[PDB]
Amino acid sequence: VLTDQNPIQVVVDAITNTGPREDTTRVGGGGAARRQAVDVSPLRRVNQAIALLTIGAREAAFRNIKTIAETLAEELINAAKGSSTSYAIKKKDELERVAKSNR
Amino acid sequence: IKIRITLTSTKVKQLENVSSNIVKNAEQHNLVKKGPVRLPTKVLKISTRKTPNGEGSKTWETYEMRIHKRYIDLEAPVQIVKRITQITIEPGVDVEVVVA
Amino acid sequence: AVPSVQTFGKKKSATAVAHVKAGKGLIKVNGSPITLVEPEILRFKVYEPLLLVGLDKFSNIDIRVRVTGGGHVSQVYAIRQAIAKGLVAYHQKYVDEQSKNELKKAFTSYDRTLLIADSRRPEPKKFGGKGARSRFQKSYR
Amino acid sequence: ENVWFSHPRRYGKGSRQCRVCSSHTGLIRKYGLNICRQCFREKANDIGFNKFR
Amino acid sequence: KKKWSKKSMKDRAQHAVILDQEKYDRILKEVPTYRYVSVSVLVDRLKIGGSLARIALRHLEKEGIIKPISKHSKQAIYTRAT
Amino acid sequence: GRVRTKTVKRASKALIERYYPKLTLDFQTNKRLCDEIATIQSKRLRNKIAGYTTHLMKRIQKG
Amino acid sequence: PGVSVRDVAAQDFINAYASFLQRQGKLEVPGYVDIVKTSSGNEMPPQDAEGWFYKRAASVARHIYMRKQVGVGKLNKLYGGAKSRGVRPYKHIDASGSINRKVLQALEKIGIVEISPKGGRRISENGQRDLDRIAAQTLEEDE
Amino acid sequence: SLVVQEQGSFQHILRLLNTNVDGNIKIVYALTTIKGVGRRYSNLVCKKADVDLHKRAGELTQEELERIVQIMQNPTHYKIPAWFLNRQNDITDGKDYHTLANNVESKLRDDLERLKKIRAHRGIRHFWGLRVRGQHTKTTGRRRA
RNA sequence: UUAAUUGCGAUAACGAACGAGACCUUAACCUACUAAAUAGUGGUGCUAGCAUUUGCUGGUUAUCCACUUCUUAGAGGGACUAUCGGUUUCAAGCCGAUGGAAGUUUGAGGCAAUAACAGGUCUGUGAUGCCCUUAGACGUUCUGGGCCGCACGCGCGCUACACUGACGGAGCCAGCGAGUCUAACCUUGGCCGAGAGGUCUUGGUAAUCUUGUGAAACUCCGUCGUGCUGGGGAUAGAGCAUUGUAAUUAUUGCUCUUCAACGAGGAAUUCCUAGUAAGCGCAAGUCAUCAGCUUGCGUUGAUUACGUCCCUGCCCUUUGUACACAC
Repeated sequence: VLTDQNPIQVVVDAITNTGPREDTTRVGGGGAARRQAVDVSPLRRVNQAIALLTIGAREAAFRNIKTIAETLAEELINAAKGSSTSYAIKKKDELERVAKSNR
Repeated sequence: IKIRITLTSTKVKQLENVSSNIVKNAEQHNLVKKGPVRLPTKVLKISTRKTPNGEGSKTWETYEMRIHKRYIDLEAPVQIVKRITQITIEPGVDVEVVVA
Repeated sequence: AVPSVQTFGKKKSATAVAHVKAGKGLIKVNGSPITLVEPEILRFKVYEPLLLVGLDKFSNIDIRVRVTGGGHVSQVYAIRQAIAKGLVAYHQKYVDEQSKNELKKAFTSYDRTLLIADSRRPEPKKFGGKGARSRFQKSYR
Repeated sequence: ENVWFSHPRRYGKGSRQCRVCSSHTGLIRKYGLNICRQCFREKANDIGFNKFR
Repeated sequence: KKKWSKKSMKDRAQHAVILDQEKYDRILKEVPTYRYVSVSVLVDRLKIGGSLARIALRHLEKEGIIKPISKHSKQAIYTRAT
Repeated sequence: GRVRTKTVKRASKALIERYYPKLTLDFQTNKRLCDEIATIQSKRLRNKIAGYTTHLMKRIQKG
Repeated sequence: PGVSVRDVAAQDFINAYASFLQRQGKLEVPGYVDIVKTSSGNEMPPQDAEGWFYKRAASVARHIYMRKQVGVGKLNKLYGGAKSRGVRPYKHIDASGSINRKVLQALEKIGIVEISPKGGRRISENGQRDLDRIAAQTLEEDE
Repeated sequence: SLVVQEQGSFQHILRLLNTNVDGNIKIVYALTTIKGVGRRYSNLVCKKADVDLHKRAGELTQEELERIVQIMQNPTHYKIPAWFLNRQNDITDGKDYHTLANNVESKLRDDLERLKKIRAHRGIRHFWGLRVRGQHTKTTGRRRA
């Protein structure tokens, strides 16, 4: 009913935008374990996008009057169009920022 | 008359050979008969701790006793009814006679 | 002799017996139409085969499904597998074997599980745990 | 002594007791064999219960 | 034990259960141009009570501008029919 | 978990050494002759023996 | 061609039966309705005072029509539910035997449902006729 | 919507049956806010008074308030089956009495001091501030201060 | 190389034995050899709703025909990686695709290596050895108190922070599980209550009776609706009761109330590879009476696992040792 373009298309655009492409892995380092900036995972990209959208929708839908359906729909549209406000996309870009910082 | 032989044993081999010899003698005697109706096998389970005292891992064991019950319903003269009932008697298998 | 074929769809415990015969072209479950069980979701799920194959193949065929066992999803899955197998048996026994083959090809192309019954039978539970593989808790002190 | 056994023991652990060792603890009422679990472990093979799983 | 808090004032919403003409005309002139309408929409974009929002939704739909897409409980969706 | 036990391997080899021409490369006929050409206490064990027997016939058929 | 409560949706048909029975008002209500909670597990009584007894009667009568022979214990088991037993975990609890028995008696009095042999109760001829008439009214009103 | 004058009839906190009640909720749950009577008795009283539940708690008539007053004064005079009440076959007389917000606490204190005076095990437990209903106190009831 | 001293193989070893496998059950696919008024179809013995249109839903035995292709059965059939590619001193093996039940020994269990704990159990014994008591004894007549006193700390768990929820109404789905003979087991009722209980046996020596165990988050119309609320019966006082010759320091169930914690819950710590995690429910065990426990089953169902030893442990080999009650 909103965003009258293709609904699966906006869904997939949100998935790609929220899918993190640089992450951090625990490197032993020696005593002080560090983070290592690792690129490359398409399956993990889509997996993390789905997980991020779901947990953001449920965090929005916890303890409030708006129902999980409209919270999830708003999160999907916000992530698809790009607003730097949705919880999934903020977490993804913050993880990206720390990954590039410790890169 | 509608007599009935029902057998409620535990040893499947003796159960099956009792049934087989009964049906084979009936077939060779050329009577009218109903097939052996074979009730579901009833398994008695007892679940108990292996240990006598309470020490060790909480490990359990299940002792199972299997009971096989079959029955056959016949109509015949009294003399041959008693003949069929009293021949082919085997230890371990318990059989009894009912009506209708 | 009214030509009826007996198939059955299976699940964890849901058994659905399907009687498919030459009639007026109806589908009924427990004497009530498949179209009017009103789940609003499982209705479409059981429509799936009928929607994908069209009404060309149910001109004068009556299919009666008697269900017993399992939850709602298990029952509808048993229903769909039984009705698919019943239509397959009808189109093999009476309609052309070529028609049966092409019907099964379309069913497989839409989904491979349409033809194959699920066999993920429940795993028995062992002592020392609440479930099949889960243990209770390992407290040391 | 008429009062030596005046108090009834019609139920509880006074009624149920092991029929091989007079042990009041661990009895298996199931199937009416009335044998404590520790003795049933020993005698099950000849009693009829057999171990499969 | 410990209260695990600071004991400060919360949101303390003033969800309207009764209104007047000054808010009725505002909601009447606002219910257009609303692509998606529900109880949450009414409450958050109107700052009105849940019961009043539900009553307004029922009355507006009984008159008829918006049409429903889902009648499922806990989630009602209404879109204005152009 | 495809490694055969020494009993299966040795029984298959013994079958091959003394009945090479009597049996062929098909599993179904191999088992349907093995059940009577060797006494085994398990249908599954017969299946394993005949499967390895077929594998060795395939091995000999090329080298 | 062919009207039957199985062929009709359940909720709308039972609502129609409730409205029809409410219009007629000749069921000989027990009189202590509006004070009972329809069960023993509910923590809050029902909502409508003069209502819900037509609903319970329609439901029981339709359930009897589906089934063959059913007694008060079966009614209670059927209408029971999980009860919030505080900290102890939820358990199934039956419905109210008194209300199930009294709605059976009311159906008996109105002739919708009658005693049957071998123990139990069966949907009566006129009760079945009225039920199918209400269902057919539903098919005529919706279509 | 329905227009009611912005008079003193709307107050942020009001008095009802010697307690304080905030409106903007259902009348039945406002009655539940009264100490000693809860949702069950409130809904029973409203339903037997035949006042519509879907109606709000804004307009209530003087005859209706007197109706509720008379119901609470003489519930048996209003044909109530006498097992909904919270004091069955009282020790003083044996009649059925329905408590008020103050009456319930006074009655509770009266039976508490009665148990203490009679020096039962229950009275001793209530004096000592322990669990009396036979609960397991070896690991529970620590933060009793 | 997967789980394997599992095998292929080189070789002072050859030939063996025990463990692993092999084996025995469990759940899966059988339109077959043989099936009963316990799961049905058409005429019928009797009858109703959509009508004189061909059917469904109903309700019953002796009045019969065709079958267990759904419950269960017994000489019993297949599945062994079958086939087709890629990879190798061109040797065992691994990785991908088909009717079909899945190609991680199909998944899961049972007993389980001449080795040892100075682990538990002398509270399971008319199994004793060594000491305790040897006619006011630990054998035993009756009354009671007690893992129910806590100042306190630690564990399997159950209910919860609720609008993916609580409640009210219409649907409402498993079987392996249990059952009176020297005097009762689970329950089918004419009457009363959301409750237990009486008159007779429809249930019996039991797939036919309880029981399709009509048992739960599961499908729809609303109320509560973010405000510490309707999630707490924690806690405490009023009445009915099955059991017990005593349920009083709620054994247990049902009618009524206060509001004390709860804004991703700190150091730490436990389980989870295909229907397992988890959620919810059912049956047996202990029982004179009640499950928050255990053993089994049923409903929905899991992203990161065919990877690695970084932590905790292992197995083999080499190695060092001042260790050998063995770090």
